[PDB]
Amino acid sequence: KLISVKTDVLDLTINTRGGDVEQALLPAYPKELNSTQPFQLLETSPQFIYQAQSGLTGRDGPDNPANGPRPLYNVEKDAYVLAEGQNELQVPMTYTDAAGNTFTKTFVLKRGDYAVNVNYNVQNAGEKPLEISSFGQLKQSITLPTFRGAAYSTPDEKYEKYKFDTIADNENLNISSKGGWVAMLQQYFATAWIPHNDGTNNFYTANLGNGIAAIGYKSQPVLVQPGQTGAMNSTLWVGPEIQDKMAAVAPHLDLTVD
Ligand SMILES: [Ca+2]
Ligand SMILES: [Ca+2]
Ligand SMILES: [Ca+2]
Ligand SMILES: [Ca+2]
Ligand SMILES: [Ca+2]
Repeated sequence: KLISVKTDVLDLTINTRGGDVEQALLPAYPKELNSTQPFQLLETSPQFIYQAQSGLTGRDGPDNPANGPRPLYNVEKDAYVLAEGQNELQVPMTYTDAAGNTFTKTFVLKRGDYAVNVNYNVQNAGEKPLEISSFGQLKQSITLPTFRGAAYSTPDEKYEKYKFDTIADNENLNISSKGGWVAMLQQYFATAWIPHNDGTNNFYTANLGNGIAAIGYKSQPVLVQPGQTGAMNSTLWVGPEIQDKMAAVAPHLDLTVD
């Protein structure tokens, strides 16, 4: 099912199968000049797709399609709203696999903030180590229903654009680095995935077919030992440039809008 997650600046629709962001509205920004309709950044419609996907892949990650269906997470409620007397809104969802292992995925949103934390906890109830990588992917229709396209950053390269035309020509990115981020850009707004780990991340683009481009990251896998709990952290930026907030999330994220 879909759940609604709302703060003062974000209106998100999240699919509990996998935990992808299928729609994102920015209540504070007009859809069009002189409109009071909210700007729609992420969108899933028959004409257009622009989604922020994420999960746990690697050998034992439930979102790895070899491991079975995208995990259908359990939630406490269908609608989450930031309370007047709260600074933070947490949206925890839980999935138990066949073997009894527990996977918790939590979205954390803050008042006035366009950075959404997406964090995982993995409890290993079995007898073998669980090898897990987190991933974040931004996928979008190449042609719409000043630069529009993708970008990324590594500590070394700092800023790089990647054109949708290049992806459509099936020439794709495949680079690995500590730190870094990936993004999709348009005038005034960006979406970006930012891993928070100490490993070597893999950043890539893909042509997903039917005129859909993707950019994403896959983290270096970690091992969660039998009986142990493991944690994986990332941030989704979804909104306009806010220099101060962006700088604390990742170096040079401000270059996406600028
Ligand atoms: Ca299988
Ligand atoms: Ca398996
Ligand atoms: Ca270079
Ligand atoms: Ca460059
Ligand atoms: Ca270059």
